[PDB]
Amino acid sequence: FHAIHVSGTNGTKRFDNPVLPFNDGVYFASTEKSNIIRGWIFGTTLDSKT
Amino acid sequence: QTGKIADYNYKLPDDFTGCVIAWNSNNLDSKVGGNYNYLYRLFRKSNLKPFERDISTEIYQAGSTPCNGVEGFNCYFPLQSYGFQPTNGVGYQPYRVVV
Amino acid sequence: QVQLVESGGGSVQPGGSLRLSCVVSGYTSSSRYMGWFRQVPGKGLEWVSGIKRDGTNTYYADSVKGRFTISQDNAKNTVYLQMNSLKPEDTAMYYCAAGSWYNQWGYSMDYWGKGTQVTVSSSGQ
Amino acid sequence: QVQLVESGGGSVQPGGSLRLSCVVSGYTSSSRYMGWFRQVPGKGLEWVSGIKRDGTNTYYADSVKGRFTISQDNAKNTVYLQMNSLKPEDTAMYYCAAGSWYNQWGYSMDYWGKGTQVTVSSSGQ
Amino acid sequence: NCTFEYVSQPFLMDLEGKQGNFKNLREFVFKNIDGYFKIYSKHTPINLVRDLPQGFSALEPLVDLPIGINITRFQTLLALHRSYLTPGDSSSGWTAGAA
Repeated sequence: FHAIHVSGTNGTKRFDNPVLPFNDGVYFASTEKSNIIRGWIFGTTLDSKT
Repeated sequence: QTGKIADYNYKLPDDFTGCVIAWNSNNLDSKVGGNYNYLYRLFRKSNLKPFERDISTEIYQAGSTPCNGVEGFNCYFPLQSYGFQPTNGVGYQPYRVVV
Repeated sequence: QVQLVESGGGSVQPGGSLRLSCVVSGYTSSSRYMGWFRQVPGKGLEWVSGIKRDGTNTYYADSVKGRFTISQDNAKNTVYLQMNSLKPEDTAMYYCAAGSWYNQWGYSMDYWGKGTQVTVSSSGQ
Repeated sequence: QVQLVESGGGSVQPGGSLRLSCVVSGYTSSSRYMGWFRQVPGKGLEWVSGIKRDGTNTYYADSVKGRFTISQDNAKNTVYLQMNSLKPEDTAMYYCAAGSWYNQWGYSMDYWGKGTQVTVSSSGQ
Repeated sequence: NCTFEYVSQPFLMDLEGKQGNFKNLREFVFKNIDGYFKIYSKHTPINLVRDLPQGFSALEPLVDLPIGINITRFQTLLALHRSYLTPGDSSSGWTAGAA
């Protein structure tokens, strides 16, 4: 998944904050010269009922 | 173990390592007019996993009547309140448990 | 020991509205369930609606979805049944019963009341 | 699956005697532990006594020494509490509980009985 | 209505150098077992585009939180520039970096 704004003026606005399955566990890697990645949220039905 | 508490409220893993302590609290948890302030889960679609908490209050469909919403038949509020009358038999009195 | 007293019956043109209320007196509460029933002359009782005190396990008969609307007033120990758009079929002799719907065990309509009547007609009662 | 049956309580003058019997039914046993607990109104449960299926490292509270005696009969699956020198505070609700007292692990009080009352008074119950 | 709050010294900010394409590869392993939320992680300084090199890294445990929830779905949080004062295309919206 990318978080790359910069483009060639044809199509900008490329990022990714999708809601993904957890299954049995997760491996999460991050590459960044900045602090864009800040954390995570976990749940089942992320509204107010759980 | 198996039962309402061991299935829908609080479950210990088969490989548990620790101590269960329990003592009667009829003198601090039951009132003449009835202490209805303690609740337990009575219906649930599946058993809990060990050390898994559930504080949901969604309506449980007990029968075959699709009942999205408060209205509906055989659709119950999942929680139920203990009727800790001080006149209850010790078997039904409150019991404080620390694990 | 316990008494149920109804009120609010009468007649109304088809497509009208009405309000049947009734009060209980003599039940120690806990898990009151108060339920409205109808009797069509020549047939047994048919569940109209029901409700528990603050348990809100409300019931509405299938054919009457929307026509009725049940409500409570626990301080006054009363239950209200609003009705809107009375079709001609709704004419019947109405009652409300008191019981206890424990979730783990089941419902029993211990006591029944006197009753009121609902007449859907073009010329009144 | 199990039942505990209590009997033998009542009222007696101070300095009298009694005997409370609790019958057990429904255990595979192995490590039965039958005990009596005392409920003083306005308080909680207190230990009175306890005994195993032949283990006999009995328990008696600090203020209860001497007066009370514990006996068992595995053939009848019963346990008895002999009551002597009833000093007034011994007026309370006695309950027999059953569980397992393991040396290595500890104890649990799995089941409780119906219970019976004892009145140390000058005029009876 | 919530049950567990926790704070600690941070671990996210360990950046190296200034002007590499992608410099610091931070790996985390999340594992929810028996009401226990285990978080492992380790950081490696590596400079490359289109990362995940072919090396070997042993991930060390950071924390094990006793949460006791179900967890079947998750999402990542990104700090996003708000484009209503920035020099670039600042009318109402937002801008992001390159991570």
